[PDB]
Amino acid sequence: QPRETWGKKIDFLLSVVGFAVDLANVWRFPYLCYKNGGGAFLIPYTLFLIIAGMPLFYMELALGQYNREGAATVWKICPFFKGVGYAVILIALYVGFYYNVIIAWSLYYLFSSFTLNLPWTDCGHTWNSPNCTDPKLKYKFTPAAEFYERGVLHLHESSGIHDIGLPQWQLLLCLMVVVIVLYFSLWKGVKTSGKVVWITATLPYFVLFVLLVHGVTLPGASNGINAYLHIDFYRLKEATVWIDAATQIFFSLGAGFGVLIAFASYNKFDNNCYRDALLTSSINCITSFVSGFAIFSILGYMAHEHKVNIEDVATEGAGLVFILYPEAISTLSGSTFWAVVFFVMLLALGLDSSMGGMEAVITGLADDFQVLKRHRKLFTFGVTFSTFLLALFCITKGGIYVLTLLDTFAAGTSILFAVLMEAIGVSWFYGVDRFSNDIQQMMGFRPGLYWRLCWKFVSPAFLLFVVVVSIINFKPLTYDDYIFPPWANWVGWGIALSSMVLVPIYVIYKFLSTQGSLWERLAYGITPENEHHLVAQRDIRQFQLQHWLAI
Amino acid sequence: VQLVESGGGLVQAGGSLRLSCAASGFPVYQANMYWYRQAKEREWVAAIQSEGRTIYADSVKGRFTISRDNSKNTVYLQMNSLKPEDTAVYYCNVKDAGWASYQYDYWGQGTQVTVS
Ligand SMILES: NC[C@H](O)c1ccc(O)c(O)c1
Ligand SMILES: [Cl-]
Ligand code: NA
Ligand code: NA
Repeated sequence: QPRETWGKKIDFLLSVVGFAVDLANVWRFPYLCYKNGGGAFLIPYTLFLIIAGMPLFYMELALGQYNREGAATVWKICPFFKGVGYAVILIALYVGFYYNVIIAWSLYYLFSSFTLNLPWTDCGHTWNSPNCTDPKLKYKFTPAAEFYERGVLHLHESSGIHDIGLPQWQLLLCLMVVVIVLYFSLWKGVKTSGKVVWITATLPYFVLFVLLVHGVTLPGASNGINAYLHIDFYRLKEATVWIDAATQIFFSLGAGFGVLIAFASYNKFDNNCYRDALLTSSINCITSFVSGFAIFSILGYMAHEHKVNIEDVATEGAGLVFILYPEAISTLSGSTFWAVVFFVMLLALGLDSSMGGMEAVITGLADDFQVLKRHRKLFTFGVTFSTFLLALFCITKGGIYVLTLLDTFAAGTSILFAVLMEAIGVSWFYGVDRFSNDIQQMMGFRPGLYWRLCWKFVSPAFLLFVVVVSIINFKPLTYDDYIFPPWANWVGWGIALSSMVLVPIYVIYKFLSTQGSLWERLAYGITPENEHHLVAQRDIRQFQLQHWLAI
Repeated sequence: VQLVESGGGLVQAGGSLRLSCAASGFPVYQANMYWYRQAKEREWVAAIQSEGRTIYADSVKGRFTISRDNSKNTVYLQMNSLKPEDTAVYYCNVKDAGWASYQYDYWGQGTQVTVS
């Protein structure tokens, strides 16, 4: 049975856009803009986009489209780098362990929004402490913050990551709904997902447009917009902003998960993935910018309502999404409709990205093992059920701490290392000239010198710098006033290293399993598997300087 | 899905040769039809793609001309101004039949071309 192809170009484009434009653009990007001075974050973010993220989005799409394999088996062109595919699959699994819990939060809030009196508008609820107060009629004791932290997370019942408690049953039911939706959107291949993304990948844009248009008019929104567009240039001398920008670029665009490779693996050969990558990157960046505009307008609005400064209303984590925006909504007229549309948009943003992240794992491992390829429904069930079981940790009472650890270490330094290894393996060992020849065979034109330079020198160099500084400039993990114990940081670094070490481990395994002399093993490892008949003939390009001097 | 190549033969340098690729089991007029040659490794020669766009390898551009007949389900490669370096076994390949199809990557048996 030959590999099937997307029913339409719109199927592929909507899948790629739904995965790329994700909950990150609304939950992670605006908080990173506030956390890093506002407009100072945008300069590293745009720079990293241009020089690493667009180039590597294009590289992943072209690799998948030409080799027609998943992230793991795509490394038949350079057999030593299959550990990179395994690492990106593992990163995708790690990220889905908590991304679906965020989707479950969105679903819980949506079900809570089916009321004329939103539960986060006032105190007097079973989840409210005796300190609850509405400052617009200290911020942690507001109706919305207390709702999020006690009636949803039940975080008040957890002292820390050492005492996380048992899974919350309402959040467990919402997670069950999310995983069932994912399974039935993924169990029959990419056709069902490509048709499903027609609404999930399009509704968020209308919702976000209305949110932006309304927020820009709210009183005090101008102060938030000014803070958003204010550039603190001394913050660019800190490595934290650059690490955050690079990690956000690769977490939000979707490079380093194996999703783009898996999606392009179902493309027709002549599909223009260059323009697809350009369009998806531009849409992701404009969505991030518009979501940040709306979030900061709401920050200014709430700072005006509270008669406080914008830095006294912003909250770490998913606070800007689940405390600030719900509070502003509750302050509006027709607040029920605003809440319903906001959380439907959040669900639509998260669901297609979870589908893409799970498709990365399913496609990669089914291409790696054909038994899994035949049993698509059973393997999809296995992936979804494993994600559910390991996401149970993030719906516990102290599940926010596990979620913070995961969102810090699953796709932080690890994803940057994975994309760096992708770029190196494709542009140095396989050959940037060979990759350009492949792209010419698909598209008739070779990628411009800008893209080749980014693939071989610029993106690898910036990625290496960001990885090294992220390791060097790591700060102990914290959530609000809670300081994670020293062993939580070691556990998080172990989670990151778990995916990072698959690359050296696979290189060692491939070298040892291969039979022959040292040079024969090296040639087999760096030679494409379909060309392994040349190792005997001793015609390895990588053993000559012209291969390595390809600009 | 089957590809049967023909038209190969011994030709003089600077001559012309028209290879045919009789296709079965799929319509070539929606298909990504590629020509390869193995003198060395199989090197992509030309492609007439799902929407009729013709692309050529730099080694054959301006000399070879790929075309497809919709009535006969045949893909043609008009190789002109042939050189001794064009001597190889030319393979006709169908990457896929476009969108809503399967990635066949089916290859023909090859057709020898010898440029004296
Ligand atoms: N930006 C993260 C992206 O939405 C994503 C990647 C991998 C996953 O398993 C996932 O659920 C989501
Ligand atoms: Cl983003
Ligand atoms: Na999404
Ligand atoms: Na994104």
